[PDB]
Amino acid sequence: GSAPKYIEHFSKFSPSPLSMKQFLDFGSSNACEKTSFTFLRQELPVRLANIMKEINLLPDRVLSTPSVQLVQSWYVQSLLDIMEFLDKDPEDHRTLSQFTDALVTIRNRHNDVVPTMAQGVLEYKDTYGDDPVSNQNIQYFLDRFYLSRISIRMLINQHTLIFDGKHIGSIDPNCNVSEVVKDAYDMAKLLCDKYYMASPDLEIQEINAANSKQPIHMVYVPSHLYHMLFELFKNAMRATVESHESSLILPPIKVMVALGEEDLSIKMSDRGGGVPLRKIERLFSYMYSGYGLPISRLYAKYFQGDLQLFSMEGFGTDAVIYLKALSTDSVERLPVY
Amino acid sequence: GSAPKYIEHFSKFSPSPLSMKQFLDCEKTSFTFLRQELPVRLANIMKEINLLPDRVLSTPSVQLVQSWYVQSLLDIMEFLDKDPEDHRTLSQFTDALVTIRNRHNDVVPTMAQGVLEYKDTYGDDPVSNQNIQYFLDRFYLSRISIRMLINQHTLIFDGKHIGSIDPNCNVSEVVKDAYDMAKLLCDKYYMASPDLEIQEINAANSKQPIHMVYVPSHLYHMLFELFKNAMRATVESHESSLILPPIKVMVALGEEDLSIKMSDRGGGVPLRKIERLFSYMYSTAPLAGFGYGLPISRLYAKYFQGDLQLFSMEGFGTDAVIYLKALSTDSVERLP
Ligand SMILES: COC(=O)c1cc2c(nc1C)[nH]c1c(C3CC3)cccc12
Ligand SMILES: COC(=O)c1cc2c(nc1C)[nH]c1c(C3CC3)cccc12
Ligand SMILES: [Cl-]
Repeated sequence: GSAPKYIEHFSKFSPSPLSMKQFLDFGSSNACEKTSFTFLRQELPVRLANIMKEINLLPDRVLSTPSVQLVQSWYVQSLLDIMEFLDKDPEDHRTLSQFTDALVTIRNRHNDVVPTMAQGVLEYKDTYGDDPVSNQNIQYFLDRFYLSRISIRMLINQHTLIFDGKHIGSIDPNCNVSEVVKDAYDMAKLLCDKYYMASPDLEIQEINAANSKQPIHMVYVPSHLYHMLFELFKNAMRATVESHESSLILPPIKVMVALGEEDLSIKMSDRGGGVPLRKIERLFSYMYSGYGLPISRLYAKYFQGDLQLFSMEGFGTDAVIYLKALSTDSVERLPVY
Repeated sequence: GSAPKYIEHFSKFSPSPLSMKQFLDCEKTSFTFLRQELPVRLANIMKEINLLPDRVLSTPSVQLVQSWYVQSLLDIMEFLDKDPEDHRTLSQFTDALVTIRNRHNDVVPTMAQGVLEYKDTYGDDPVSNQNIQYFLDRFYLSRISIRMLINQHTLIFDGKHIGSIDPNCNVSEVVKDAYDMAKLLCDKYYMASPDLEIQEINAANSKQPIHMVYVPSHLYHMLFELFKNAMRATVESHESSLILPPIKVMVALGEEDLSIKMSDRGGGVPLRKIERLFSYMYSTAPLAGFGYGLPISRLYAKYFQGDLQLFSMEGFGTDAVIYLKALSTDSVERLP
């Protein structure tokens, strides 16, 4: 019952971004469970307190809403839950087992965060209006808040999956990008054929510059790449099918996977009639949008990547996921506090 | 000795952005309009020049350009009380605009010289980069706005084609002109050049030729710069290879937007270096170089509510899209 002092103390501590290589040494063996416990009990309240302090600095008109009070109550409970293990001994295996259950329960509280935050934005539009300045402030915090949420849940999933009894938790060091593209297409195809009476076909063209025709693989979180590519397929298929409804030919959703010296780019092109440039900004705005696209961009940025969209009204749209090719360059992108 | 006084009066007035329709819409009318509007657009940018820090404002290039803008401002003020109905008054006005245009011809290399002076004198810091980028975007855009007025007046009033504006601007014709020019330059230096492929996508009127109302001279400069960088990257990347992949272009006509995508296969670029292609400072150094006329090219696009964007995939190639307003109703001057 001392959360305000806990937030002030740990807000001074800066978050600690981690590279892809560091995640592997932690998950290299089950013997590293103690080192992960001693690190996570310190780092988790730092990331919580930093965003929690940013949450409290919000204006009271936003902070006083029931949606914001609920999420802040979850962060406080999980913060106080993690701080019970600060005084415990890592050499006791029971202390380690209790921490995992705590982390699994911490996630269960924050499962419905994105739908909850979407309610507060809709409440804001109908109570205070949807003006450009309100969008910039809502975009600024939610990107940082969700980027903090992506970073925090990343740390939890690695410990629960590794320390349970080829894939290092949620990270696949031999991640076949084309297979993840095909999997995201297959899920979108299933939804497309149920909603519509057709589905665009898939085309993939890999471009390995240094090793032409060799399969392109990287070190990444495939669950993140699936989330980004899947949200892109749903948009490409919706526009492609609805644009060619009076037409018989259904163009394919062509994809390209280029492996450069630094970038691993993943372009997805449709022919859904495209979008005017005026409305491209609207697709990434939380208030004006239906958050799979901005959240997908955060997954890209989370490891120094990016996700960009460029369209041609009357023809179609192209979307490129930019990922760091090297695991060295793949480092956590956290909100600057 | 009232140059600061003249700047204060007309700087108070905000510039009036004009539409493409207004440009189509007589020398007395343009004479009376420009003698008010020109000193207003000069005063606003000359105001921001003095807002610069002492590091930049004290440079010889800045003070040199100020001498042209000050001298150009004073040239317009003689005609404030003159007679529009006098043909000698109107002719002197038209003659006065040509010298001001020719006076400011060496502004871009002069301003480019000042950036190099700052890079070597104070270093390449992020804060000065954004300020130089923020300032040069507004200064060069003001230069385009002023030249557009001067060219429209001097060319219309000489004593189907409205000066610099082509109401039936076939976009693919301007693309071929810029390509053929860049190809000859590519052939002269590299003794080789990629081939061009053009496609058109008229959504509202299939198979109708894509025409618009635009300034083809501004459109030629943008496409010319893009080909020069696409040809170099395609050539230099395939110097050991035999086949040069072609430079493909598409022209889409939507309900409101007219887009122009250009695509090469010059091995693409990392995402980190895309910023420096549009930066004045990082493109500035002691066919064309990668990112030379590209900052100013993006300004020509935004001058009528357009934009210019680059998207590259390292190991493959690069895409470049020019977004333009299809309708002259939405084509309006973006003024600082
Ligand atoms: C007004 O938004 C739209 O109607 C709209 C939106 C998208 C679209 N096509 C249309 C007509 N393709 C998209 C894509 C594909 C992979 C390249 C991604 C995200 C949104 C869209
Ligand atoms: C260091 O920048 C470069 O070397 C560089 C620059 C460009 C490029 N390819 C490379 C390797 N294509 C370009 C294009 C074409 C139409 C798509 C336009 C402008 C610059 C580039
Ligand atoms: Cl000038």
